[PDB]
Amino acid sequence: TGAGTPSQGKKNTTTHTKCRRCGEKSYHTKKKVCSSCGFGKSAKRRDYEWQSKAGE
Amino acid sequence: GRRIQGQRRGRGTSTFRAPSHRYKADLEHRKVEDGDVIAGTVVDIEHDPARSAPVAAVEFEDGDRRLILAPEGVGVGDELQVGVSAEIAPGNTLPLAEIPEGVPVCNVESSPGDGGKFARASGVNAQLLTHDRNVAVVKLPSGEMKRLDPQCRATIGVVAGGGRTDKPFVKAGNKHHKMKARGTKWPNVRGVAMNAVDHPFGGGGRQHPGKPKSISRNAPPGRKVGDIASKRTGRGG
Amino acid sequence: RSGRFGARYGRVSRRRVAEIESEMNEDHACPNCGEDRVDRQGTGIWQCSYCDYKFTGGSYKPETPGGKTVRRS
RNA sequence: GUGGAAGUCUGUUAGAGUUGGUGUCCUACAAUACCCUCUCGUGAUCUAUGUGUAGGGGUGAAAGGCCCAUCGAGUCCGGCA
RNA sequence: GUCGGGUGAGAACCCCGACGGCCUAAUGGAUAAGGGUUCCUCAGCACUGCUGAUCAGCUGAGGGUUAGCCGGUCCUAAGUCAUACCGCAACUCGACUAUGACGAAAUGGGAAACGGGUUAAUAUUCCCGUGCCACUAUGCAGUGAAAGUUGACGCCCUGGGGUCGAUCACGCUGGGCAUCGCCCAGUCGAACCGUCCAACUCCGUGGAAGCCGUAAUGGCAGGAAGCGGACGAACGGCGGCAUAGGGAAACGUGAUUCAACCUGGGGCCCAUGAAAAGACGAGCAUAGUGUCCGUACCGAGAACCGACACAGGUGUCCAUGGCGGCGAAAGCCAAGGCCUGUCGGGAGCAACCAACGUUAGGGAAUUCGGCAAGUUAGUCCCGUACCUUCGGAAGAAGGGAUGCCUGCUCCGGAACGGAGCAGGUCGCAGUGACUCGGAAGCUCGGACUGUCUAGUAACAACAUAGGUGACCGCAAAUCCGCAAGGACUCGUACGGUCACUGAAUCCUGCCCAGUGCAGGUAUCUGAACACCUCGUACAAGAGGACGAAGGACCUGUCAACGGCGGGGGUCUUAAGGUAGCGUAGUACCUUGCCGCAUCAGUAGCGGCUUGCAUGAAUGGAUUAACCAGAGCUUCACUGUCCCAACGUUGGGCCCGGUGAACUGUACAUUCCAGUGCGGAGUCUGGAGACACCCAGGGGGAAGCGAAGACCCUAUGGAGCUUUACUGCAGGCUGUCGCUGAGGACUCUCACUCCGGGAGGAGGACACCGAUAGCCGGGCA
RNA sequence: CGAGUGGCUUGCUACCUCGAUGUCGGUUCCCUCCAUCCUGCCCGUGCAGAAGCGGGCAAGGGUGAGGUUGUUCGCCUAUUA
RNA sequence: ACGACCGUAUAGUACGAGAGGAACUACGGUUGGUGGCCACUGGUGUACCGGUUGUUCGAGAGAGCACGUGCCGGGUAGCCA
Ligand SMILES: [Cl-]
Ligand SMILES: [Cl-]
Ligand SMILES: [Cl-]
Ligand SMILES: [K+]
Ligand SMILES: [Mg+2]
Ligand SMILES: [Mg+2]
Ligand SMILES: [Mg+2]
Ligand SMILES: [Mg+2]
Ligand SMILES: [Mg+2]
Ligand SMILES: [Mg+2]
Ligand SMILES: [Mg+2]
Ligand SMILES: [Mg+2]
Ligand SMILES: [Mg+2]
Ligand SMILES: [Mg+2]
Ligand SMILES: [Mg+2]
Ligand SMILES: [Mg+2]
Ligand SMILES: [Mg+2]
Ligand SMILES: [Mg+2]
Ligand SMILES: [Mg+2]
Ligand SMILES: [Mg+2]
Ligand SMILES: [Mg+2]
Ligand SMILES: [Mg+2]
Ligand SMILES: [Mg+2]
Ligand SMILES: [Mg+2]
Ligand SMILES: [Mg+2]
Ligand SMILES: [Mg+2]
Ligand SMILES: [Mg+2]
Ligand SMILES: [Mg+2]
Ligand SMILES: [Mg+2]
Ligand SMILES: [Mg+2]
Ligand SMILES: [Mg+2]
Ligand SMILES: [Mg+2]
Ligand SMILES: [Mg+2]
Ligand SMILES: [Mg+2]
Ligand SMILES: [Mg+2]
Ligand SMILES: [Mg+2]
Ligand SMILES: [Mg+2]
Ligand SMILES: [Mg+2]
Ligand code: NA
Ligand code: NA
Ligand code: NA
Ligand code: NA
Ligand code: NA
Ligand code: NA
Ligand code: NA
Ligand code: NA
Ligand code: NA
Ligand code: NA
Ligand code: NA
Ligand code: NA
Ligand code: NA
Ligand code: NA
Ligand code: NA
Ligand code: NA
Ligand code: NA
Ligand SMILES: [Sr+2]
Ligand SMILES: [Sr+2]
Ligand SMILES: [Sr+2]
Ligand SMILES: [Sr+2]
Ligand SMILES: [Sr+2]
Ligand SMILES: [Sr+2]
Ligand SMILES: [Sr+2]
Ligand SMILES: [Sr+2]
Ligand SMILES: [Sr+2]
Ligand SMILES: [Sr+2]
Ligand SMILES: [Sr+2]
Ligand SMILES: [Sr+2]
Ligand SMILES: [Sr+2]
Ligand SMILES: [Sr+2]
Ligand SMILES: [Sr+2]
Ligand SMILES: [Sr+2]
Ligand SMILES: [Sr+2]
Ligand SMILES: [Sr+2]
Ligand SMILES: [Sr+2]
Ligand SMILES: [Sr+2]
Ligand SMILES: [Sr+2]
Ligand SMILES: [Sr+2]
Ligand SMILES: [Sr+2]
Ligand SMILES: [Sr+2]
Ligand SMILES: [Sr+2]
Ligand SMILES: [Sr+2]
Ligand SMILES: [Sr+2]
Ligand SMILES: [Sr+2]
Ligand SMILES: [Sr+2]
Ligand SMILES: [Sr+2]
Ligand SMILES: [Sr+2]
Ligand SMILES: [Sr+2]
Ligand SMILES: [Sr+2]
Ligand SMILES: [Sr+2]
Ligand SMILES: [Sr+2]
Ligand SMILES: [Sr+2]
Ligand SMILES: [Sr+2]
Ligand SMILES: [Sr+2]
Ligand SMILES: [Sr+2]
Ligand SMILES: [Sr+2]
Ligand SMILES: [Sr+2]
Ligand SMILES: [Sr+2]
Ligand SMILES: [Sr+2]
Ligand SMILES: [Sr+2]
Ligand SMILES: [Sr+2]
Ligand SMILES: [Sr+2]
Repeated sequence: TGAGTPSQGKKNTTTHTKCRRCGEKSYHTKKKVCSSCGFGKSAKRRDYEWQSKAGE
Repeated sequence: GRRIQGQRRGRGTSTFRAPSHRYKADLEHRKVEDGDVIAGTVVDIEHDPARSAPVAAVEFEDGDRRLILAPEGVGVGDELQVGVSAEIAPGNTLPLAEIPEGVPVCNVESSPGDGGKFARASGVNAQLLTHDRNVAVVKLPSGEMKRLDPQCRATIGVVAGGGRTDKPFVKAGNKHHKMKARGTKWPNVRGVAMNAVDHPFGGGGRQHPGKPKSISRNAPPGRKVGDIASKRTGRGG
Repeated sequence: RSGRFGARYGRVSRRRVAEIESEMNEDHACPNCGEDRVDRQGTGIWQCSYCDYKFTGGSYKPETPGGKTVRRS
C-alpha cells in the first residue's frame, strides 16, 4: 500500500475547525487547542517574532 | 546515536506500562488495632491477573470484603485469622514474633505494617529460622538470610500456584498472552541484531558485540548494557 | 495429550506438557470430603464436583511438594 | 465407538497479503494503477472508531523501517541576503 | 445496443414502447465518517460534461428537513483539561496528589411506538388508528424501602425451545401457456395488553447396594428413578388489538429444515475476559407536563479523500431469494438497479501490437533457469515406500469407478437427507460446462506458525519456544525528569531487569598473557578542605604531613571481548584446535582426484580431503515436520524450440466531432572518404539529389528525459566508529554546609523512613547544596 | 640473430567526452576484411595407388546441432565437404 | 539464384606382390539457399452441421447465457508448410 494516493482515501477525520476565539479554521477539535491563536492553550494571544523578518 | 530501548522504558509511555486498569487489588495485610479479634470467611477463589496465581476473596467479621494473598490449601468456607493471637494455621496472618521457628511463611513485611513485600510469587515461601526479642531471622526464596523486626507481619504457608514454572510455554503465542498482562515490551530484538546507531552492540558485517559485554557499574544509561557489573561469567571454574 | 501439537515443538516440550497435564487431569482426592472428584478450574484453582469445595493448590497439581511441608512443621 | 483439540490442513466465505509473469501501463485510470498466477485465512489473526507516545525525540518481531507523496534526524517560519 | 415514436430551430447518446443485453456481498436496500444544498420544481445551454445535447451533480429563480417514545442530550472507558498545591529565572512549561469537569451520534451502558395514509421534495417527526414511558397534581391503597437482584460482559464444542425465510402436501383467488398439463404470483394483518412454559435451581414423597441419564461429560444412601409441588423463557405459541389497516380477488391449513430471539450442558487459561448512571425490589384512577439540538441529499468506476465527473482508497448491516453443489464457491436466474466502468461512423477490416483460440510430426533440442504455457484435478473403492520427534510422512505413489432410465433395499421420525442393489440404455467424451493437486528423488538453509525494507529486496534476515550468563532482598536492580517527581509496580527471586544463543536429539575441548568486569591488597602511588614549616606586619606562593575512590600489585572469570600459530623431535603472545564436519552459501589453487548420471555434465550427488583461510551457545553435528527460500535429477505433458501457420476480440487504417504534451541557436535532400579538440547533415574533395504527401519498423542526429550515480578535487556537508583531539552529562569517592549531645564509641534533638494513630526504625549518617580526584563515544 | 606489417590481445598516454555517448555475454538483422577451414584450379613430395604432408591462385558460396559454465575463450559428444 | 554432398555405371578396372584401390564422362537422388503455387498430404477454418453438461424461457419444439465458440466431434472456401 503506497504512502501516496491510496493512503489519501483513508482521510475522513475532522481535526482543525473554526475557532471560537479567532475565527480561523485552526481549532483542533481533538486537542481543543487553536494552532493559530492559542485558544485553549493560553489566555494571551499566540504570537511570535519569527512571524516576520527580524528587522521588521 | 538514538536512545536505546532501556531508555525508552523510563518514560512510562503506554507501550511500557502494565495494564493496571485491569488489575484487581494489592493483597496487603489488614490493619488491626490490637487483640487479633479479626477473623473472616473465604468467600471465593479468584485469578490474579498481575501474578498468574490465585487470590482468595475474604469477608471479615467487621464487614470488610477484601482480596488476600492466598497460600496453597485455602478454600471456600475456610476461616482465616489476622492478629497477634491468631491461631498458628495455614492462611493466617500474625507478627513473626508469634510464629514458631521452622515455619514456612509468605507475604512477609519489610517494615512492620507495610502490608507485605517478600515472598509473594507463585509457590514460593520464606523460612522463619531464628527468633528473638530484637530480631527475627528469615531465609528468603533467593536463599538470603534476612534480618527483620519481629513485629513484621506474615502469612503461614507457601504461596498458591507452585510449579507454574515447570511447564514450558512451548509457543510464542503463549508467551505473548502472558506478556500482555505485564508491564513489559515483548518480543526481544537482540542488540547485536540492530544498527550501530541503536545499541552499543549494533553494526558490523557479521553480528557480534565488537566489545566486551561485562560493563562497569559506573556506566551511564545508554551504555550500561550486556552483563552489568558481572562478578564473573560463563559456567566454568 | 500433546497430540494436538502434531509434529511440532519436539519431544521434551510436548513430553512434559503430556505428563504435567496427564497428572493435572487425574482424579484428585478432595481435601474436604474424600472423593476423587477434584478438577482444575483455572491456574492454581481447584474444585470438587462432589461437595463443591473450591480451593487453592499448585498451578497444575492440587498439591505441591512445598505445600505438603507446611502441614508437618 | 464417542469426543472435537489444533499459533493443524484445503478453501478468490468474509477479510488480509503479494512469489512469479521481470506480462499491461510507464506525458498512466493511478506521483505505486490493471490482469493472471501465488500466500494467509480460530489466531503472536484481521478490522472500525476513540485514545496515548513528538524531533537528537517517538515508534520499530531491527529493514536505518515508520512518525501525513518528505527521514542516516519531520514540517513550518525565523536566524538569513 | 437496435427498430419505431415523442419533444425541439437542432437529437447516436433527453423521454416513451418493443426487441437485445449488463449487475446478485453487488451495479440492489439501509447507513457511519466526510461533503454541504449537491435534494424537489420551473425556466435555460455562454460555462462545466472525454463527441453532441433539448439532458444534468451545470446556469437563473423559487421551494424542501416538523419527534415525550430515532439519535443527541444522561453514564462512565482508555484517557484529557481546569482549579488548588509544588517545581521552574519564568511561562502559554512540568510530574504527583486532591477537587471539578471533559471523554462513546454506525459500534459500550441507556425509561417509552407500532401499523397505515399523505407530498414535487419530510415523515416511528405530519395525519388516522392504537399503544407505551417519565415526572408532577388529585384520589384511593400503602407502611413497607433495603437487603438483594439487574445494568454486567472471554474463547472453543454442543443439546433443547423457536420466528422469519425457503421448501413439500392439499384448498381458494388471479395470471401465463397451449399437442401435453404444466408454470408463476397471491392467499396479509403490528406495537401493545393478557395468558402458556421448556431449561436451571429448589422442596415433599420415594427408597435404588446397581441402577438413572446424555450428542458428549456424567448422577446417586451426604438419597438414584418414579410421583407431586415452588420458582421460572423467547423479538415464540395462543386470545384481544381487528365490522383497525391493507388487498382487484382469495383474504388458507398442515408439515419439514429452522437466521433472529430464548434457555441449558461440556471444555480451555503461566491469557481470567470494563465501569458508571440507571432499573427492579415498590399498587392503581384520573389530569397535566415532556422544553432544547440533529432530521434534505450523496454515501461513491460522478456528491467522501486522492489538484479531476481519477479503473486507486474508504467502516457497518442486509450471510436464509430460486437451480446448483460440501458451500456465503463457479455458472445461470429472480426482487431491485442499469445500458453512464459515456464519443461515434466505415474498410473480410492489410503490416504491426495487446489479450486469446487451434496447431501435423518431433517433445525442453529452447533458456542462466521449463521463464511462459501446459499437464493433473471433484467424489467413492482398492492400495500406498524411505524416513520419523511415532504426531507424521500421506491425497505419497499406483490402480479402478463415475451419465441416463425402470423397479427397489438399507439407515433415520423424516427431509424436497444419506448409503447401496437389479435390469435396461446413449455418447468420442458422464467431476461432459463450471468448479477442480501434476508426481517422485537427492542436496543446501532456517526447526516450526509468525515478522520485514508503505514505493525495485519476503530471504538464509528479525521474532520465537528452548538453552545460558549477568544485576538486584524492594529505602533494591534497571530506566525517564532541570526540578517538583515518574515507568517498572494493584509487581517482590516460581520475580523483572540486562544481554548472548535460537525447537527436539548427541554434545559443547584447551587458553585468564592483552582487553573488559569483579574481589582483595602489607607496601608504592593517589586531589581538595583542615593541619604544620618557610615566605608575606596580611595575602599571593613554595614545601611538608595525612591519604578516599582509582592505579601499581594479587586473585577470580571465556555460554566475557576474543584466541587455538611458526619451527624442531620449544618460540611469540596465555593456549596451540579436542568431538564433529570438511573443495563447504567457508577451498585461492580449481573444471582438485575417484565414482554415479549423460552421446557428451566448469552443474548436481556420494567418497577422498594436507581445511589459501572449518570447528564447538563468535555454538558444533544432526535432524522428522514445515517453506511463494537456493541448487540438481526423473516420470508425465506441452508451439519453449525445430518453424512457423490459420483464426478470435480490442486497437492500428479511412471519415465526423473533440483535441493536448515532449521538443525547437541557426541552416538543413544527403552519401562516401578525408580533415578537424583525434567520434562532422553544415569544413575539403568527389558522388548523388525534381517538389510535396501517406504508412512503417526505429540505422543516425555521439536523439529526448536528469548541472554523472562511478572516480578525483574542495583547508565542503552529514550519519556512524574508536585506546583521534577537546570537552559535556552520568556513576563512584574524599571534603565543606545542613549538623546536635556525651582513630575507635555512645546518645537524641535536627533530618529520613514505616505506621491510620500511638508509636516504631534509622540518625547526625543518609537525602540535598558546593567542591575535589577517578571512570566516562552515553552525548557534543 | 636481423628486418618488417597489422591494430584481434595486453600495456602505456591523458588528446576528446563527467549540465551521463548505458556494462559483459547472448540474441536478432545487415555490410565488410583475408593472414583460406571447405568447395574450384594448380606446384612439390621422403608423389605407385588410395591417402597424407607442404606450397600457389582464389573471398562466389558454405562454415551447421548439441553437454557443463553468465561466461568470452575453452573442455567434451555425435554428425559434416 | 544458385552452393554443396551422397549413390550408380566407369570398376573390384588403372596402380600395387598383396593389402588396398582411383579418374574422365554419363546418370539418379539428398541437402542448404532462392522464387512461386494449393490438384495431393497436413494445419487452421469463433462460415457451417452434429453431440452434450449447468441454467433460464412451464414441458415439447426452438432458443439465450457459461468471453467474446460452455465444452467436445467433423470440416467447405480462403490462407498456409
Ligand atoms: Cl515470563
Ligand atoms: Cl440521528
Ligand atoms: Cl445437554
Ligand atoms: K564522461
Ligand atoms: Mg498487594
Ligand atoms: Mg502489551
Ligand atoms: Mg531475540
Ligand atoms: Mg540490519
Ligand atoms: Mg552507539
Ligand atoms: Mg486505532
Ligand atoms: Mg426520503
Ligand atoms: Mg466515469
Ligand atoms: Mg503441435
Ligand atoms: Mg542452446
Ligand atoms: Mg512456472
Ligand atoms: Mg426406516
Ligand atoms: Mg550448495
Ligand atoms: Mg523460517
Ligand atoms: Mg519494497
Ligand atoms: Mg515470503
Ligand atoms: Mg531465550
Ligand atoms: Mg525461561
Ligand atoms: Mg531466558
Ligand atoms: Mg544467531
Ligand atoms: Mg537467526
Ligand atoms: Mg561436490
Ligand atoms: Mg567454548
Ligand atoms: Mg554471533
Ligand atoms: Mg543515447
Ligand atoms: Mg554536476
Ligand atoms: Mg561514492
Ligand atoms: Mg563531517
Ligand atoms: Mg512516604
Ligand atoms: Mg561524535
Ligand atoms: Mg584530459
Ligand atoms: Mg592470399
Ligand atoms: Mg595422392
Ligand atoms: Mg562475399
Ligand atoms: Na479415542
Ligand atoms: Na507478485
Ligand atoms: Na531533528
Ligand atoms: Na406473548
Ligand atoms: Na441454496
Ligand atoms: Na454520451
Ligand atoms: Na498458518
Ligand atoms: Na586473558
Ligand atoms: Na574459530
Ligand atoms: Na513461510
Ligand atoms: Na500458440
Ligand atoms: Na532512428
Ligand atoms: Na550522512
Ligand atoms: Na606495427
Ligand atoms: Na551484447
Ligand atoms: Na570464398
Ligand atoms: Na558449450
Ligand atoms: Sr491500491
Ligand atoms: Sr479514517
Ligand atoms: Sr490547556
Ligand atoms: Sr508572543
Ligand atoms: Sr504494596
Ligand atoms: Sr499501603
Ligand atoms: Sr556490532
Ligand atoms: Sr569451561
Ligand atoms: Sr491455520
Ligand atoms: Sr488456506
Ligand atoms: Sr521480478
Ligand atoms: Sr500470462
Ligand atoms: Sr511503475
Ligand atoms: Sr471452521
Ligand atoms: Sr512520508
Ligand atoms: Sr532564510
Ligand atoms: Sr451499496
Ligand atoms: Sr447552441
Ligand atoms: Sr437531481
Ligand atoms: Sr459527557
Ligand atoms: Sr448506542
Ligand atoms: Sr468473537
Ligand atoms: Sr433446533
Ligand atoms: Sr433520510
Ligand atoms: Sr469504489
Ligand atoms: Sr430484474
Ligand atoms: Sr457524454
Ligand atoms: Sr476447430
Ligand atoms: Sr532443458
Ligand atoms: Sr539444454
Ligand atoms: Sr488417480
Ligand atoms: Sr508490510
Ligand atoms: Sr516484493
Ligand atoms: Sr538445539
Ligand atoms: Sr583477565
Ligand atoms: Sr582434527
Ligand atoms: Sr543448526
Ligand atoms: Sr511508428
Ligand atoms: Sr554532454
Ligand atoms: Sr589477396
Ligand atoms: Sr581444397
Ligand atoms: Sr574458461
Ligand atoms: Sr564410384
Ligand atoms: Sr579387397
Ligand atoms: Sr458466447
Ligand atoms: Sr474439462
